[PDB]
Amino acid sequence: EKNAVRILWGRERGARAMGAQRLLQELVEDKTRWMKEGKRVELPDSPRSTFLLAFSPDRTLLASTHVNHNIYITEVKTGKCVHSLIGHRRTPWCVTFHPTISGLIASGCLDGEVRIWDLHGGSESWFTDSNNAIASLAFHPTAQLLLIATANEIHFWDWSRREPFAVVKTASEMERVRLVRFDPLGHYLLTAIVNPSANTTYRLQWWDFTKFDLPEISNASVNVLVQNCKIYNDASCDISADGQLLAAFIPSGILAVYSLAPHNLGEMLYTKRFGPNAISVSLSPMGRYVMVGLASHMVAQVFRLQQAHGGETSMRRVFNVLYPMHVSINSARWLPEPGLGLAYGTNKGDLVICRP
Amino acid sequence: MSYNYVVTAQKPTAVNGCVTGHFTSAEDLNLLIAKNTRLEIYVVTAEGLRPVKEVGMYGKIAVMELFRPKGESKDLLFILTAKYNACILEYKQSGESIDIITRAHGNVQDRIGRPSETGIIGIIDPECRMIGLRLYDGLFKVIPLDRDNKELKAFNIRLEELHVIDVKFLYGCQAPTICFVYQDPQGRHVKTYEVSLREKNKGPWKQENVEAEASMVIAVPEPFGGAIIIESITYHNGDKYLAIAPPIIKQSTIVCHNRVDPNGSRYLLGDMEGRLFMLLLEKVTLKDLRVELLTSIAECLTYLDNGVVFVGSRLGDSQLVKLNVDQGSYVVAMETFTNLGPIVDMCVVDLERQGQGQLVTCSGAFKSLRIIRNGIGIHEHASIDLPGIKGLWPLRSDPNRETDDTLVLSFVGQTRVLMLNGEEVEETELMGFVDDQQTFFCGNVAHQQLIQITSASVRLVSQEPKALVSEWKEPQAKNISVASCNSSQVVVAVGRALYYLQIHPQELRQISHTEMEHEVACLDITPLGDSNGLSPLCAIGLWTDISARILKLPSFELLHKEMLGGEIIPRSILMTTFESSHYLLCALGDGALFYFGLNIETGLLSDRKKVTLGTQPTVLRTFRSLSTTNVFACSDRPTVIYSSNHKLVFSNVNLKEVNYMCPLNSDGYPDSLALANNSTLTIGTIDEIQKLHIRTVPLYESPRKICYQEVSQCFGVLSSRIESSSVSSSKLTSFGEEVEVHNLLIIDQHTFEVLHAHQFLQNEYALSLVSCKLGKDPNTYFIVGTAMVPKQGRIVVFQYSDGKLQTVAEKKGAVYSMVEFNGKLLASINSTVRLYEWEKELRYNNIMALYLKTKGDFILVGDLMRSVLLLAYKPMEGNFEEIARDFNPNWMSAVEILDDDNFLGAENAFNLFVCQKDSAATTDEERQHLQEVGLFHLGEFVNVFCHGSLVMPTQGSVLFGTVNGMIGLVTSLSESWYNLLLDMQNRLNKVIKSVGKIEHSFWRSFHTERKTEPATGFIDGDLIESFLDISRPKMQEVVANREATADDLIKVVEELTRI
Repeated sequence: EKNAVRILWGRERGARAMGAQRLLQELVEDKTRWMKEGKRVELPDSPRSTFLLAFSPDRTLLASTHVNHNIYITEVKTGKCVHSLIGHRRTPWCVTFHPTISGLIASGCLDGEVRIWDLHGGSESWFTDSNNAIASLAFHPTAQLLLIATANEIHFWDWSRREPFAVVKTASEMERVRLVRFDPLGHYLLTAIVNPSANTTYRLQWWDFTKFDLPEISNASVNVLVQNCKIYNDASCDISADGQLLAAFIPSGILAVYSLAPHNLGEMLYTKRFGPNAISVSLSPMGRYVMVGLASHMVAQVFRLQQAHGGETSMRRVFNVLYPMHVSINSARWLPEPGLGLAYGTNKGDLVICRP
Repeated sequence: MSYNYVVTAQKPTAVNGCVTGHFTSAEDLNLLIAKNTRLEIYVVTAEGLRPVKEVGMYGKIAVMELFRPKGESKDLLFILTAKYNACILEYKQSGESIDIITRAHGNVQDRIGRPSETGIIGIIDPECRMIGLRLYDGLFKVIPLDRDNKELKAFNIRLEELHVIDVKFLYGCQAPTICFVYQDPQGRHVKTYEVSLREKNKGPWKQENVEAEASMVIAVPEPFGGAIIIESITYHNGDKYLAIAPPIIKQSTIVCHNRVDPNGSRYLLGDMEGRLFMLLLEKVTLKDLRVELLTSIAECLTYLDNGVVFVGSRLGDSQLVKLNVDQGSYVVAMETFTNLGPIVDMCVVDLERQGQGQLVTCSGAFKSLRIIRNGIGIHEHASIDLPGIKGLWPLRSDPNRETDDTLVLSFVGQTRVLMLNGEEVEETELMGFVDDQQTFFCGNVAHQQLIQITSASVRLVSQEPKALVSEWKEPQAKNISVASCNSSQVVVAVGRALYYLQIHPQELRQISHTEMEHEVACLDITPLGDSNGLSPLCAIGLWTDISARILKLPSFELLHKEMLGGEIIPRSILMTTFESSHYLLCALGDGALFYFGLNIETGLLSDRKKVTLGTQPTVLRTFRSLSTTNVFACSDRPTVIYSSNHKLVFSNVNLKEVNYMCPLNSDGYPDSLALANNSTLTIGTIDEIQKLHIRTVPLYESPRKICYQEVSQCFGVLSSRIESSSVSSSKLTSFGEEVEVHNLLIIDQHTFEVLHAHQFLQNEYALSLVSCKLGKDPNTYFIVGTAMVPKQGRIVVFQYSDGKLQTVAEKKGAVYSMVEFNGKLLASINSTVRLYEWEKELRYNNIMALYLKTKGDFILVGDLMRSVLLLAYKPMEGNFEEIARDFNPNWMSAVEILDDDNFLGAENAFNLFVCQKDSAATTDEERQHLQEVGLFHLGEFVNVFCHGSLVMPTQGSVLFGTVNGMIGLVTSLSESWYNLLLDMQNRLNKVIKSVGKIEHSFWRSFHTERKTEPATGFIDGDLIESFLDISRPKMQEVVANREATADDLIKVVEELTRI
């Protein structure tokens, strides 16, 4: 029965026929696709733009970067701006929360400065040797580590020490390291590197960091999963909470879903065609619905996976999410728990949390 | 200003794990039941199951398996708390005091893991070289079992099979070998790996394909080698292949499995339909497989020994079946536990229209009503169909050798003496009294003599001579109205005059004679202290003035008196000592009971309180159930006057009507007590005053709700089966669909026999039932909601009649829930609230509901979508208004309202939170947010909330049933008492931290996987109730640093245990 009751009757009756909780959250996502608001939040200052939302793993707070060279921290429930991280002389480019240690957040700016912040008190800062622009950041969930990529150099630094330990560089200077990210399990590492020559093409290499071996990313033909992918920021690709799903742009922007399970790793499950305005993607916690922010009302869209064959009809359009006002979506992401809603940032300098 | 108090009355009883081992000792096999939050340690014997230590550990058990490490004398136990608080437990066996010493502890929780779909399981290497826990998908956490690593420093190993159904370790291999079936999207497969410690591989056989409906794994032991995957039971070991496809198995699925013998020639498989299968194997390489058919539903089977199989049921009453080798079936039940499991709902009913209430539950499912009360129950032994008796008192017709062998029954004008030569009840009169005269006392005093105090004359008959020795009568030819004689003195009252007689050797001698202002109503002389039969004081009552006075027995001189209102004469008065302070009981003829303290030296007028009782006259009597004697009240509402620390309780009794009572100590009835009524004779023992008694009545169906009927005196229960009477006539489909057959069983409240069954349509899930008085019609209804899943919905107004159910009206989609508000039904479902009313018919915001509850007030609490919603009904507007909606969404399970401010609540993560309108600003811009003024983690799946209480400084109460069968109470209280007690709330941490070295605040935290916040104002009642269990030498140093008295707080807290 497609009811909350019978599934729950089996649950409350102590019959541990698991998978029901999965199905129940499948239903509420289906249920929440029908319900309809735009709630704003005040800010201590008036930044021109809002960039790079990043949700907490404990959902206690929410960091965000703004052009005012400050980072605002807001609580999701109250919607009240509590903390405003200040200290970057330049606008930060990458902000990532810490899965294990609560309140320890890092942020790196275009001037080559990284700043590890703590809400309770204290902070650390390190300087790149040639103050180059920072590309992407990726915290290590289990191991005490944060990887730093600036142009083509991967910096292996432990914040318990002042200076990075290991230095690994690509085959060429122009072979830039654009994006780095661990998976929600910390077993595999995805490295985005520009292809040798806008039509700037990038490739994804799939390094196993289980043994913490330094990835020899100079080779462009080892552990490659995607030959060509369009990447502009760190939010253009993301991994589902379960870790068995992945979304990434491909050129003719075509969003395609690739199974991360080893049995059919790299196999293309679901696909749809999108215009150039597609920027960032985000997967629902149970790997069924995808949120995508769009550039210029219809600013966002949600889809649902029905059958995996690689064709266009893999998903079906569900509905649209609007904002109570050109406006182009910079960042968006599904809230950690399914069905709560979504938060996003605005190029005009707005942070709005939408709920049904 | 609003601070709660959570306490549990009945602990959970659903079974979750039955792993067997040698935890208690190497030479004593145990069974290790694991309830939701407490593990019961039993020892299995020939008789059955015997609890040895019922340790309630502060955690929710999820993974639990006994293993034997190398160099360990006894097998350890690995409890994995549902919050990943992994601990290697070890039973500490020292002496009378037994605790659970933690060998190693540590939160193995993973900040990035996601629990696997098919639950959480853990396995141990056969050679104890490794511990393997399957917490997250594709994350096989491995804990080495070296003598080091007391902090349980675990590490993660990736698995290729992301989705794993069941995993075990194959026997008979050098390296750690693992066998498991996964669900890659090509049927179902099996794989093998060699787990490497240092490296952190390949197995004996490669990956093959098996049936897509095979999920369970049975790894055979060393002599055979290999694994059995479970209408297809295969076997796999290297290249050898076997498979069978029996037709019987195709009917349903199999859920239980475990090895039977070390040889591997027999196995157990449990079906979902209560069928006990029996797997066989023929003997190296085997030849072929075979299946056999030989019970209630089983959740985890555990073959104990010699054909004893424990059928652990999370769906119903867990059984203890026997498998006999010799209808020709081999499934016979020996034991059936009273485990209330899926408590789907309940309601509070006062069947006898007395102060106490009752609970009727709907336990079990598929293949349901049980009665929950709070009074002390009595198990009847012998029944005699005798007429009304004017009194009851045991008689010792034998010499001073303890016990008794004779019973004295007093009629209206006759006295029938009964002899009990064991279990027989024969009326035999002794030649020492008069059988044609009413006797007020037929007991024994001393000198082997039985005092026969009758209305005509007091008689004293020796037990040995079996004849009257002396007879004392008033020298006025007047009938004796009130008499009293305990062990050595007689205080009888005739008219307005009273005479005192001494129980001398074979002679009666008058000692005092005095007259009172009014006629004496009752006389009671009993030692309340250091007195061996000779009562110093003597109580006397008045009818014209209705007053109670205390006088010295030897001289009949009044000492003090207390005035009383009204004109009802006191039915009975008694004074006795049951605690450090003696108490005096005064009972009126209408049933009013006055309890006041008494002093053995002076007898000053202490504090007096009015305690309600039955409408019939009450005769006070003491009972010996435990070491501390209690008093019992016989009236239309019988009650037992027990105590907890220093105050007298008034717990009810399990009987219809009581006219007289008398203790019994005969050889055939050691702890029985005589009971009298209009025409009845029952016996009972009673041990406590807090046990809950359960009466069962199976229905073999799946119920949804229940409501009581006050004018027809019969319950109603929904039925939904899968395959007097009535059939629906709804005049307003593939072969294989989802259709259920529904009924409505009307259970009589007297005979517990169903009287009707209203069969409904096919493919229509009706799961609602409400009893109310809709509109101005005096007729009382059985309103039942019917839902099909949804473009239609109808409601049958089951207007009950003499023998036939009727319908008044029928009235777009499936309605969700509604109970009567005041006299109407205006439901809130399908994203549209209603304004309905009762022509005998039942004749917009996007408001849809899942659970709904309200007190008699206009205040209403509901839920739109995963949020506690508070709604107010404005009579001027006649609709619903959203007052304050709780944010921070939680997956709610049951909702209740404590008072106008505090809103109790629960959610599926086993947590309780209370909302309250704390003062705020901005007129109405943040008041719509209900700031959580409390956070508490209970550990149970609260299912139904209901008001009422099982007893007659909070104002209100609440009960909640769980999915595991736990009942409890929640109160509220101001900040003044809370804040003062807040400082000493954590005082108990020092004397004891936890059972598995767990932080106190960690249980005070909000254990949801996202948040963690210490309890805010939720005062526990479980920990404080354990304050009285702390030993006296240990109780001294706690709360020791205004008078700072040792027992000052105990009195302040002993009032909490009476809630």
